[PDB]
Amino acid sequence: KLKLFKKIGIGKFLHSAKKF
Repeated sequence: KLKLFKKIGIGKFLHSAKKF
């Protein structure tokens, strides 16, 4: 199976890069 639950935790990571 998979842990898509992280699909919602990979935000701050993608964000920090959205501006830096």
